[PDB]
Amino acid sequence: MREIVHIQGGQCGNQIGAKFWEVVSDEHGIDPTGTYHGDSDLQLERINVYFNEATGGRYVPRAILMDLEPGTMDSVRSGPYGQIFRPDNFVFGQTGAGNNWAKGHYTEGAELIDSVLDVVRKEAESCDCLQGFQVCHSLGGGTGSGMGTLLISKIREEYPDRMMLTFSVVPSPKVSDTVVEPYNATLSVHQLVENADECMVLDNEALYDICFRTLKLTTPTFGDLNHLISAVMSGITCCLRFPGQLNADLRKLAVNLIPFPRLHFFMVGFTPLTSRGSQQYRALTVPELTQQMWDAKNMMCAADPRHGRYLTASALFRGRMSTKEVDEQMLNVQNKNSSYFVEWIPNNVKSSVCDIPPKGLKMSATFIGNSTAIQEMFKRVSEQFTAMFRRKAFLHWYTGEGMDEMEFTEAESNMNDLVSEYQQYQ
Amino acid sequence: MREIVHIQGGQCGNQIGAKFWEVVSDEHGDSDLQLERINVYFNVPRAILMDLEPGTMDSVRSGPYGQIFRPDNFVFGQTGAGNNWAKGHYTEGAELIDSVLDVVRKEAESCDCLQGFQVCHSLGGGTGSGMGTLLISKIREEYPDRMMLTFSVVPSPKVSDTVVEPYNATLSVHQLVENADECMVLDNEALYDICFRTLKLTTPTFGDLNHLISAVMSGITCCLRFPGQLNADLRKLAVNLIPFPRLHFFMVGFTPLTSRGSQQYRALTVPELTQQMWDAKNMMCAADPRHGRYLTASALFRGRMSTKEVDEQMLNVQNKNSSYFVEWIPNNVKSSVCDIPPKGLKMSATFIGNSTAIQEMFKRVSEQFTAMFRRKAFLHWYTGEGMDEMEFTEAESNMNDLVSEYQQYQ
Amino acid sequence: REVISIHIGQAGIQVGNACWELYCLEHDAFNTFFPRCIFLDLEPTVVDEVRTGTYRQLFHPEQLISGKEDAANNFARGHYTIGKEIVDLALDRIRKLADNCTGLQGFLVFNAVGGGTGSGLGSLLLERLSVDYGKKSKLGFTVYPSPQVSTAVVEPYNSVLSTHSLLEHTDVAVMLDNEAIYDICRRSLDIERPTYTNLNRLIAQVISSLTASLRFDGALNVDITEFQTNLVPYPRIHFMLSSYAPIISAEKAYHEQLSVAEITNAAFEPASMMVKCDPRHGKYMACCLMYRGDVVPKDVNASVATIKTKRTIQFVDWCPTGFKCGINYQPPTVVPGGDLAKVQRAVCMISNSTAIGEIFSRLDHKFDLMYAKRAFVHWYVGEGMEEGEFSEAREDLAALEKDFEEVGA
Amino acid sequence: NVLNKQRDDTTDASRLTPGELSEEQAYIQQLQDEMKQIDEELVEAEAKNR
Amino acid sequence: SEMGSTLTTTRNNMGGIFSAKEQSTAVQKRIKLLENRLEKAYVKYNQSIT
Ligand SMILES: Nc1nc2c(ncn2[C@@H]2O[C@H](COP(=O)(O)OP(=O)(O)OP(=O)(O)O)[C@@H](O)[C@H]2O)c(=O)[nH]1
Ligand SMILES: Nc1nc2c(ncn2[C@@H]2O[C@H](COP(=O)(O)OP(=O)(O)O)[C@@H](O)[C@H]2O)c(=O)[nH]1
Ligand SMILES: Nc1nc2c(ncn2[C@@H]2O[C@H](COP(=O)(O)OP(=O)(O)O)[C@@H](O)[C@H]2O)c(=O)[nH]1
Ligand SMILES: [Mg+2]
Repeated sequence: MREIVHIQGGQCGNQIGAKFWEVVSDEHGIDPTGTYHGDSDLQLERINVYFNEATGGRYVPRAILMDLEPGTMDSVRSGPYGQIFRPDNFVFGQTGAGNNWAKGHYTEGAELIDSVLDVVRKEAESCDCLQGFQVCHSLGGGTGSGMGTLLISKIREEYPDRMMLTFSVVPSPKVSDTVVEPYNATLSVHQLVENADECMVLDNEALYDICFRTLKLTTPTFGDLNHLISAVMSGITCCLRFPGQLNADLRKLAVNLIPFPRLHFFMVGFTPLTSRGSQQYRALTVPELTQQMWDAKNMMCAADPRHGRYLTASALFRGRMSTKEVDEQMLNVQNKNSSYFVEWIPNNVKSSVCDIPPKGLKMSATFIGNSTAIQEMFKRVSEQFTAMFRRKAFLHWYTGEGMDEMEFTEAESNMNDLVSEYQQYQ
Repeated sequence: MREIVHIQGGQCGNQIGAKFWEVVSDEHGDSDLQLERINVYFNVPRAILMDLEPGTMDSVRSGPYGQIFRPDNFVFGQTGAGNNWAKGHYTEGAELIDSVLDVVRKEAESCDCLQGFQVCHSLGGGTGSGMGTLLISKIREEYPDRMMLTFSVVPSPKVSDTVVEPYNATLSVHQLVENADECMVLDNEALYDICFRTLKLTTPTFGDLNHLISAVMSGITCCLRFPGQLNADLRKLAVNLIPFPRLHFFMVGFTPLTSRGSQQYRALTVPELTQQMWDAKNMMCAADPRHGRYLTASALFRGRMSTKEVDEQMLNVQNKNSSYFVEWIPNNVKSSVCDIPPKGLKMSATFIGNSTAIQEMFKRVSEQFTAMFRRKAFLHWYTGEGMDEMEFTEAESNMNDLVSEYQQYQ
Repeated sequence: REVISIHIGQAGIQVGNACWELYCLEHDAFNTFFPRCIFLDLEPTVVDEVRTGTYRQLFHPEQLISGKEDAANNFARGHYTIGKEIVDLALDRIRKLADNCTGLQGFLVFNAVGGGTGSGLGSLLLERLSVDYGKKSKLGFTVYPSPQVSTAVVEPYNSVLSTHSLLEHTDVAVMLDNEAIYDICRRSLDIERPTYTNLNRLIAQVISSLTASLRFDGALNVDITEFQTNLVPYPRIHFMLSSYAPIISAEKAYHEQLSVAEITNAAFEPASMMVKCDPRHGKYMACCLMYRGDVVPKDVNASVATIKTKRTIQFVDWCPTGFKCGINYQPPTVVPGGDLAKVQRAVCMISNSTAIGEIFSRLDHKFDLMYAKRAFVHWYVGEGMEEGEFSEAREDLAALEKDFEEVGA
Repeated sequence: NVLNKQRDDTTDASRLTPGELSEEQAYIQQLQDEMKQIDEELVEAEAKNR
Repeated sequence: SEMGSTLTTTRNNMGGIFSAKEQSTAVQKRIKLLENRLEKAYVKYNQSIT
């Protein structure tokens, strides 16, 4: 029916998506060789959203891997569920950006994104009625930020009346891998404010604290973080793949959650998330799900909403549940903590239910809250960017490649008006 | 009943035809449908090998499927041409073509109702191009009312084997524009590019290229050999693609073509065949069709397919690319369906497009021809054999007025 | 199909003594050689070394022709006085060698133009072969004297007087110097002290690589009639630079990664030409590339593309398709005691350009200086010549210089 | 001898220097013009559809 | 000495050995990109027409 193509950029995007296709294929019962082995008819009836039957029970994922280094692509086909992707979908450069956003947006982008667009165009016309596009990338890298950024801009010029998601991890001062993170973040977000339909703000700090306290893991490699992110992404699209009492497509959530067109950066959470010592001691009820859902520490972004107010919030529930519990729980969590919600919008929480849980659990949830606390992140990177730019450090790879001085001044100005308009609407 | 006799000239023609008789023999073999339509290519194959260097004939008997030709059909000289069109057309032809005409007449009258003759040769070599050219002329004045096919490879500046390629190509096309009913233009540049991009081979020897050309030749004559929901013989396609009697140089493409790594990851449907069929990167000629317009187009399909899908898909490809087709002809596309696929597939397709971008190659060769002929390089090896100066001027004139009528109709 | 080989002089039959050793060591494919040869010389010393050598029984006794006394570095003596009694016996044998044959591709002649026998009776043999057969090809692989390395004194007189007939008698003429080959053995083969034997061994490699197309079946075969068209754009311009790759030792060969792309390059640098001349001064008229062994047509095709797109070397404005390729399957053989290692694939390039126009101009001054004072002329005139043919051979090379300059423009 | 060696290298260096490709730059210029023509052609057609 | 100086300045003027091929191959690839882009723009216009 409605179809979503998948686009993974850079190293972070590629590895996030690899675990994503593994988890999804397990939900629909496709083995790593790409054949159907499920039992229920509910699994076979909605695999056209993410796959195409090739020949004789061969279901291939509708995904496009794109980056600038061969190591990532080889690491995809090596691991399991690596043999399911069509090899033509490996659009692929060779030289590399080197964490230089200009090289990802002006130097190397000019020779790859045309090739990327051919594969993307083929995957859009391969399906009938597009629901939207799904892009997983970072904001601190070069080949994920710049390459994915220019791709997003060109795509919105081609298919403008279609939805678009960008799952993006953002950098933070405590988890600081690259040195030019602020230059990449502020310019990348400057493009996201005018191109993306809605963006989902992620960051690595929150992922580390989820695996520290909630999951109580000892050695949380990147496989577990990608495992966490994949559960959230599968949750946002369960409504398209399984029937339920209250369905909510991507368009339904965006039109309902975004009160003003430029304010489309979200904070995400997921429930339930429990450690192996406490997976036995818990119950599975809607209120138990709700408090662990709205918890401050359980946000999958390191921006505490309790420093500000909620504008809108959304809940996507999965499993056999009673809709009265759904509605009364949203009403109670809004009445006790009444100051944390915006005032000139009553009933700031939209909720929906789907009748198919993730495999291995009786009942789960997914939270999408559009709060006003996100301006902290924009200031936290803006001051670092201004601190660097007022002495032109690290600028010659930017100005020597094609940027001028006015682009950084444009970035600050757009940065400053967005944090100012967040401040007004709060 | 309806009959096609085969002629193979030169080293290029002989090795292509050897692969061609491998795939046809394998095609005619369980099913009784295979036995009813073997008179078209068999009586031993209805073929005549023809060359001047015994290495090619020995190479034919050495390989498998080399012991099935009748040794009397190995009509064959001994001295050799040497990439000299004048030698291939005036000296060595004068004593071997009489012999080939004996054997060709015996192979033609052996059957009841000829459909046509089928010649496979080159346009750069001497004994392939020139002798096969003279052969075509002798055949045209004896049998005028029969069909004629010539699969001819044309040289490119990017695949430049010999030094006198333009001197041979220009003269060869000077005879093709009057003698052959229609021709399917091929080249090695597009073939090598196809095996790189679509087939993704690392070591594309001539066996692969000759296998690709063979698949096309098998595809064009499937309608005679097998029953279909919509039959189109050779004469039917000719009248549907040729608007004017001299505009009979075609470009060819074959589908489906996928690398062995992606053979099981892909789907096989009529929309999927049409996307690869109309792909400009899938023509087997180095003439980008988007540099001009299409006069007409034809698609021959094999396999159990729904005819409605065929007609609606062709209408779509004509509506979407509406600038690339000629205006005074609506519905530029001829289609046909046969129910028997080639061995190893379920559903295949063959594209023949008569476009006006082919004038690029003819103009592309003339500048090399004019470059050499301006200051008379390499000319004595042709002149001292019997040719005169007015032959090159005549050949150049026909090249120029040919690209003009494409330019005119474009 | 067979082709017979004639060898003249001290240099000719020593080259043949190595060439035939390679042919027997290499071998129905033999039919083109098995020998169909003739050695002939005026001094009996080198021919009768073969008569008692290891290949006593291999050669039929009559084949080895030998005169009574030498021409002694005297073109006139070896062309007018002593040639007149031996040349008739030689060519009246070669005829019955051709009557033994049925599909004669041609003859191939080996001679050095510096001497009297290689030069004098070389031209004399050529003149009666041209009037007797005319149409059949005669490939002449000659050895011209080097500019600075030299063994004789009167060799300018011989080289000019020999060339005047090498123009209009031979069909395809390959130059080979000694300094260039000495440089090859010094540079690539790292042999610091080479002798004539090593030179003759790698000369045989070139000959074998251009006849292997007749002997063995390849992907793209090429006969002797093919070189006749594809490399000589004018009836009097047939003088070919030669090259070979990879000329490499036994240890270096394993270390390096021989392939098709780099050997197509290596066959084009002036550090690997068989004639001491710099083709950077000239413009290539045509090139011919014989590939032996493990060759697919793609990489040879890709290699000629890179050469055309380079700008370190240029072509004439006339030829966009300035190449002739050729591929054969059997790899080159090795000789025990030889210095060339076994290779999967090798390339012998034969080109034509205007760099050759420099060697004739260089030759002119040395001949001109000696002739002006009439040095050594009394030897040749008393032999039977006059001042007429000295001056007229001089003006023939003057015409050839203007010819190359005109065609090169 | 060394002067001749140096002179050849200069002539080689002068040959290698990149030279403007007239037959190709004009193609690029002509391609952009047709591109811009089609953009304006496209906007009128979109107006017609509304 | 003067010829050596001219050699060094000409050597600096060529902008490197590999410079000519890169500029040549870049403009050729640019030709291909405009051709590809022109096709997609034509398709949109003709689709609009129908
Ligand atoms: N490559 C090569 N060149 C040789 C060899 N022997 C002699 N030459 C060349 O031959 C030239 C002189 O001619 P020779 O062959 O030695 O003697 P000739 O040609 O028989 O003439 P006569 O001395 O009169 O008998 C010299 O310039 C040498 O360069 C050889 O073994 N190999
Ligand atoms: N969740 C997750 N994040 C990653 C992984 N690898 C790298 N990152 C993040 O990516 C950022 C650096 O971006 P990088 O991988 O260089 O992006 P790219 O070069 O554009 O592909 C760091 O802040 C990391 O937190 C991974 O396997 N999982
Ligand atoms: N596709 C294909 N082309 C070939 C083959 N053999 C030769 N050619 C082409 O034929 C041309 C040379 O033809 P040539 O051998 O001179 O023909 P002939 O001398 O008249 O027999 C070259 O451009 C080759 O690309 C082959 O087996 N397959
Ligand atoms: Mg001697």
